[PDB]
Amino acid sequence: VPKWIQLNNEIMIQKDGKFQFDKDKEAVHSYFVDYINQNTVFFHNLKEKLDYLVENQYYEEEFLSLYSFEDIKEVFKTAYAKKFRFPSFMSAFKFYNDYALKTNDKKKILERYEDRISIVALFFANGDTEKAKEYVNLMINQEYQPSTPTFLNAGRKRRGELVSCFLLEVNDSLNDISRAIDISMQLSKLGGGVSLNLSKLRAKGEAIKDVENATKGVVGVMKLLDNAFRYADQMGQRQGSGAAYLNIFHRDINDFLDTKKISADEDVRVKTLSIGVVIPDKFVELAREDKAAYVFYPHTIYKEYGQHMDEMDMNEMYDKFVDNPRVKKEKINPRKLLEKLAMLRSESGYPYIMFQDNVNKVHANNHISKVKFSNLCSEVLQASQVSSYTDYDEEDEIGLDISCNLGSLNILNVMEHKSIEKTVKLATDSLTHVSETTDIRNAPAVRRANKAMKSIGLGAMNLHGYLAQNGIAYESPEARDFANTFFMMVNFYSIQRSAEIAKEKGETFDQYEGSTYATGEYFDKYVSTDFSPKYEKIANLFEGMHIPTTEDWKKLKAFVAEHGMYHSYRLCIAPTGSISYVQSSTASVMPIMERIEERTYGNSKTYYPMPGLASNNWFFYKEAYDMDMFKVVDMIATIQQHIDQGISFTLFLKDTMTTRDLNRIDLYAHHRGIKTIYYARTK
Amino acid sequence: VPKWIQLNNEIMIQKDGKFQFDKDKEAVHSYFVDYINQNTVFFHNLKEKLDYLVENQYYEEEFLSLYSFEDIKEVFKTAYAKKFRFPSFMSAFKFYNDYALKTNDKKKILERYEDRISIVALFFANGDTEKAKEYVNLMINQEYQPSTPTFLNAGRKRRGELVSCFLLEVNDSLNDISRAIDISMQLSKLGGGVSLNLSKLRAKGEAIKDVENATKGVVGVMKLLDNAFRYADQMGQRQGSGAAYLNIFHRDINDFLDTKKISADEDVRVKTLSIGVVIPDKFVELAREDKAAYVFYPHTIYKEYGQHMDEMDMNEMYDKFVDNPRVKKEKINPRKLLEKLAMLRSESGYPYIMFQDNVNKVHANNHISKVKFSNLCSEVLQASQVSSYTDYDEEDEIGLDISCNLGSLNILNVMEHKSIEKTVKLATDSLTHVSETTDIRNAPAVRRANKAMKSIGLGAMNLHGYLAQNGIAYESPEARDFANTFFMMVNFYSIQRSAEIAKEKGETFDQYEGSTYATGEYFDKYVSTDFSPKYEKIANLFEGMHIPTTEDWKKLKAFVAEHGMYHSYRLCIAPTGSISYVQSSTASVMPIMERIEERTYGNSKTYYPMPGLASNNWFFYKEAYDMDMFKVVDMIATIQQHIDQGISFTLFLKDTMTTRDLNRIDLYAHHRGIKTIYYARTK
Amino acid sequence: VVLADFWAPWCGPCKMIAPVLEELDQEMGDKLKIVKIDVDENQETAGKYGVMSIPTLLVLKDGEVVETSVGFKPKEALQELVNKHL
Amino acid sequence: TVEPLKDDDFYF
Amino acid sequence: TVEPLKDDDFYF
Ligand SMILES: Nc1ncnc2c1ncn2[C@@H]1O[C@H](COP(=O)(O)OP(=O)(O)OP(=O)(O)O)[C@@H](O)[C@H]1O
Ligand SMILES: Nc1ncnc2c1ncn2[C@@H]1O[C@H](COP(=O)(O)OP(=O)(O)OP(=O)(O)O)[C@@H](O)[C@H]1O
Ligand SMILES: Cc1cn([C@H]2C[C@H](O)[C@@H](COP(=O)(O)OP(=O)(O)OP(=O)(O)O)O2)c(=O)[nH]c1=O
Ligand SMILES: Cc1cn([C@H]2C[C@H](O)[C@@H](COP(=O)(O)OP(=O)(O)OP(=O)(O)O)O2)c(=O)[nH]c1=O
Ligand SMILES: Nc1nc2c(ncn2[C@@H]2O[C@H](COP(=O)(O)OP(=O)(O)O)[C@@H](O)[C@H]2O)c(=O)[nH]1
Ligand SMILES: Nc1nc2c(ncn2[C@@H]2O[C@H](COP(=O)(O)OP(=O)(O)O)[C@@H](O)[C@H]2O)c(=O)[nH]1
Ligand SMILES: [Mg+2]
Ligand SMILES: [Mg+2]
Repeated sequence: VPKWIQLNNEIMIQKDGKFQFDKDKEAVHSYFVDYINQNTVFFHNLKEKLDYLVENQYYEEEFLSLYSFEDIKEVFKTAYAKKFRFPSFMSAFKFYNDYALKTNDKKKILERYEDRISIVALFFANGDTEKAKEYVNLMINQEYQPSTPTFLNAGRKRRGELVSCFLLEVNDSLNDISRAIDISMQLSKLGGGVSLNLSKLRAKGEAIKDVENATKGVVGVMKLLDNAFRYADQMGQRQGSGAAYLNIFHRDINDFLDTKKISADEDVRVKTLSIGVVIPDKFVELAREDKAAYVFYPHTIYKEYGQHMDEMDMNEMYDKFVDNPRVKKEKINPRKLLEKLAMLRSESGYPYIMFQDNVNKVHANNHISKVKFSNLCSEVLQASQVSSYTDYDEEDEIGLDISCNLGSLNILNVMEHKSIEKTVKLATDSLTHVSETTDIRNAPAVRRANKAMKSIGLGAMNLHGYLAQNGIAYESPEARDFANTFFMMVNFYSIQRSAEIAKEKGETFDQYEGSTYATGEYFDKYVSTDFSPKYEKIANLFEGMHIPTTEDWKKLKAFVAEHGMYHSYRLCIAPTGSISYVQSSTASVMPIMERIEERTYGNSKTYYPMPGLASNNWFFYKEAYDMDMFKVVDMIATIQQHIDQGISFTLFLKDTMTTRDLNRIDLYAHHRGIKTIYYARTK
Repeated sequence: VPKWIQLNNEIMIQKDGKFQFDKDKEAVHSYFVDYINQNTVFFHNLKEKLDYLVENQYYEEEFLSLYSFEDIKEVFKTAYAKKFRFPSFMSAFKFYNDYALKTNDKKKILERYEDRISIVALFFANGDTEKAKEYVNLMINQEYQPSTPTFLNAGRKRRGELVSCFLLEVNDSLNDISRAIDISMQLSKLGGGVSLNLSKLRAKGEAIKDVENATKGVVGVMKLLDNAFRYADQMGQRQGSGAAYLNIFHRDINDFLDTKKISADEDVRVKTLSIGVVIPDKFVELAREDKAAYVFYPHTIYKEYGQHMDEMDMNEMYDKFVDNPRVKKEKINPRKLLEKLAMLRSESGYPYIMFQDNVNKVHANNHISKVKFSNLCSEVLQASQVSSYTDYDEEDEIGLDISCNLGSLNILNVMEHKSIEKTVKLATDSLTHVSETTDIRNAPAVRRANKAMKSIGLGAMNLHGYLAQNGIAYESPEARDFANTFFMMVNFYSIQRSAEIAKEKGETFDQYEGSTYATGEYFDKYVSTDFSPKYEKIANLFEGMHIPTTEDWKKLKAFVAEHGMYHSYRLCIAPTGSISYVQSSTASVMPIMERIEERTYGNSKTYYPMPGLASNNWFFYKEAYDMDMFKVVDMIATIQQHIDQGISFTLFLKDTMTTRDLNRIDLYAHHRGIKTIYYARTK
Repeated sequence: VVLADFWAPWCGPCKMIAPVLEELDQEMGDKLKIVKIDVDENQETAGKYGVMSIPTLLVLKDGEVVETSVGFKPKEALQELVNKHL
Repeated sequence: TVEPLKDDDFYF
Repeated sequence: TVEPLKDDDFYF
């Protein structure tokens, strides 16, 4: 056994009845001294290191050319001026195993943490030395964590894309299905997760050009996409993860859900396609009233009305569909379908429950399009337009396919530095740079939406860690008050930075004038309701920080009206399950699953105590499974009101609770305004 | 049971020790009178029928608009003037169940045989009344049979494509593979079978952009193609059938064959993808000397030499690849691979064996490209150029992809009418019309090659039927002499018609000047050897028909040199399956599998004696499995020397014959000049 | 002498110890005080005494912790644990 | 453990 | 069976 792992194994060896949490610092020190420093190749000067990395196809020479060598040297010096020390063994292990640059034989370490951060900062700044040092201070203080694709691939030559996720709209044609498969494989080659909207695909047993009952439904497309993602699985570094989203009023909803059944045969079962279900408020209304519901055939609706089923308002068009003899449909029981959803989530964690009306009631870009589906992590809720891919030698009608550039704020480090404004603005600038430098030639709609929408995702993490390290229970009303205030400030400063970028560049995102930002409807609840903390304990956390008041929100609304908004979407909270270790932070705004995570890497187990876990805050780090899921829903709904996109809300359930408890949690989430539900984890 | 089916079952009820073959005609009479004449829609005149069929979107209007109604009525009168009667119940059953046009509810029958033939003739003639009447005489005499797609879909609005095959070259790129999937689906929805050359795809463990061991091989592409063909299942009425071809020197050849093993797991096994193996003469030489062979990684060869593995003569470049340290390979046993091929064909009938050097030794268009792969029926052998499908909004390099314009000569009816020349020329004209009118927009390479090469396939069927009905054993040397003379006549008149079309249109096929037709190398064996029958009995069969001589072949060679040749390829012998029943013919040039076919239809057992079967010619109709496969190879090679493309050669094996016997048959076929081997049918 | 029970509403073993403490109060409640503290609502005390598992039973004498028992215990074992300090 | 929705679960 | 090839099956 390695010395560092053995020292990390001493965490659970309790002396005097208490955990040896001080052994983790010893574990990280042993890890560094005995493995990392020994296996890190050192150069006589930074010039030799940069020359070696550029010449050996490790770094792009383009992004380093905008800086003189003295500027890069001083950026590195101010990265090492922090003298950053990893607080836990798992942080350093995860970084130097997943993100640190290694030689072509994967035998020596080429990048320290301060070198990865310096390279990412130099990529972000794009020729600005002061901005590069600002980014270095932002990341070395661990206030902001760029997404795993961005952190891992910024400034590298052997890279995919910096975009963590892609959302594709699949139109109802063979050309569009084949192009969707092609784009899914292309984007999985780039390393990003792909989510596809199958609600426009016509149902099973529909007509193909006067040939009736010829379609295989959306399930054949799921099989095609599943094999496409298996084929384009990033060569085996990480299995190709794709997502399929279907409206609950699609006829194939039961066939769509049956793909995740264990009893399902291999001819209908998908394995790499995560499934998500889009639930309009009409379905919840029908289930509540116990009326028999109808799932519809999308092609009949398209022929009758000229618009796809997911393009129309379900709450308004449901009765018209039901009363239309030309719209084919089949009768279902909405409550039985809800119970099937609950049992599927209990047995497999699928599907991703998306409440469409909860998304579109506060969606700022409904004029562009309603949010018809989410991403693979059920947190990217953006307007998208379907692309009509025509025959060869025929010009395609390119729509908007969502590309999400993700970034995470470390709530603990942001709050301890009293730097919400600066961190949010710098993160917005970095995400804008990532969106701008990202081009994808093989996905016309993703590229078009990246250029036009300029949507970014600024998430947050270490919420539970910050609350527990401050003596705040995650389910307590004080925790919800802090989340309300912190995320209101985050939204305020993200909007302010977006408006400042729009002013500086003189351009807003496409179709901004029709959005609620331009009309001021977005700021109504902000100019009407004050989001300052209601508890003196919570208000003391924001000491030394200017909490945006109602007058400040009015000023921001006027500023946005005058100058516009550069980003259509700014905030989206991703799970961030991998980079959380490096930043010594709890994953997302979710409560912690385990106080001390047990992980096996090789033939040795590696325990990871939660960030800041100790004896005095043991019960503040309450495990998510022991918590009331209604309180977690309340917390996420408090956060969600300040996030324009979704939140990766994972449901942590006990084995004692039934499918009715899962349905109750789902309906409470729908009632409280939760936009999406990610997973149903059972203990 | 129905009266006609009951009468058909009296074929096997033996009286006086003889089968009641005369009961079959009674079966046709009963079938017609009791089912067909009752359930065929009859109109007051042909005008009302034509108006009903065009108006109800059963027929296309464009092809009927080229004729006045007087011309159409005269054509239909010509079809019905013959008073064609089906001589077996199975012929009428096949036509009126598969090829006869039925109403949208399938309750009634809209087309008779004389109606489908008239419509096909009117389509072929393209405004010419005399040509339409000639086509009507050709088809109602059953001298020539258009392929199943052409016969079925000619002049019908609810159709697919008249093209039977699609041979696609797949380049070594993700964009090219995605386009291969797209084109495969777009051509499977058209009905025709699709064959793909996967020898250019790099093997498993190859590099994708300088990262090693990244590819999953051609097996992943076969998975994608198999699921693409399953998705494009043509309503499920006929399952999506696709072929994949791989050079035997491709590294993935073992994994390529492993997918057809019954013991193969579902994680590697492909079901709807037929497989073929392309064997150059070099592999046979390596197996003969029992020396270790090498399977090469295609991308290493492409990097080293700038050319694909299958674009280079392996008989010349095998040693260069072996002694090249920059070319990756692994030692294999060629005899073990041959035994694996033999046992795979014994177990499942796969793969199709394509002897590349046998194809390219007499391939006329080697300048355009060498024949790297065959079709799904393993009988089309044409030059193909790969298409470099580039990223979106980048211009693609379009190559050449092969297509089947198929038609079959009924040797019995062709030689009874003493009209080899007229039948061959009219069939060539019809196939030229089919090729010209084919315009496939979603397959760029297929469309480009159809426009450029203008290749057609003119096969022959009822060889065994003609031989047995004329007292000639299939294995007898007289049968081979007759096949030699007949197919030399067919080749002579096909070349003559191609040259006449080139003269009348003023254009040849693209890159004709480099072909052996222009250089005169093709006609060497025809101007040096006399193919007149060597048997008096065989020579009497051709009495009344001018057998081309050496001087006639010299005149044809001069005519081709002066005027060119319109078709790159003209002759290819398809398996001629379900349409062989309608023509009352044996399938292809293959010997009959069984003297009386036992077929199950619904709850009834139907019997189909081969045409002309009786007591006098019972032993002339020897079953294929009882024949010596070496003499069948001799027969096909005698036919093969007059067919520029390949022949769908099915091996009929007994249960007692081992894998060594199958390998001996394969090696004798290779030694005798057989180009392709289709199936290994074990009884 | 005080028997302090650190418990939570979600803790299965803590529900099993509740009736055992009620019987113990009936038999010994003249010499023993029983105190219950919910660790979900009172994290500071649970942290002060280093409680990381529940049920945790502390025997206190005149404000000092004299014995600590973790997990479920039957009545007779709790009586033996307390009787050492009476 | 399948437990049917019994109403009053849609109201909170 | 699975009878292997010999040197005499490659000449005819
Ligand atoms: N906990 C840690 N986190 C990060 N890096 C570490 C850690 N412990 C050691 N290292 C690495 O190993 C090197 C040697 O460790 P050490 O703490 O002895 O160095 P140092 O520079 O002398 O320390 P100090 O910060 O006390 O001046 C460090 O410079 C650093 O690169
Ligand atoms: N053996 C058969 N093969 C094909 N069609 C047949 C056959 N027997 C009958 N039919 C069809 O059924 C119709 C009526 O059958 P039937 O034999 O009674 O005709 P018919 O009027 O006596 O003959 P013909 O028109 O030659 O004088 C025919 O016109 C033909 O269309
Ligand atoms: C993307 C991808 C490619 N491949 C294989 C199949 C293709 O034939 C082959 C070529 O892919 P390409 O699309 O050509 O990838 P590339 O151009 O980046 O690689 P290179 O520059 O080295 O040519 O890679 C896989 O097997 N799996 C995959 O996920
Ligand atoms: C060709 C084909 C289509 N489909 C389904 C999937 C697509 O969403 C849907 C659209 O097919 P289309 O390609 O749009 O069919 P079409 O354009 O020729 O005719 P029409 O527009 O009238 O439908 O058909 C199958 O399920 N299987 C198939 O093999
Ligand atoms: N010398 C050296 N410095 C590195 C390397 N990688 C990153 N650095 C950092 O980049 C900065 C370069 O400064 P440096 O050239 O050493 O300045 P000097 O101390 O005056 O020689 C230092 O602060 C290092 O922490 C390396 O391989 N060699
Ligand atoms: N009347 C009629 N003729 C048909 C039909 N289908 C094919 N035909 C053929 O088309 C030709 C035209 O026949 P018809 O219009 O009746 O000629 P008419 O006898 O002069 O009135 C005939 O030879 C028929 O055999 C049909 O449904 N009705
Ligand atoms: Mg369509
Ligand atoms: Mg390439």
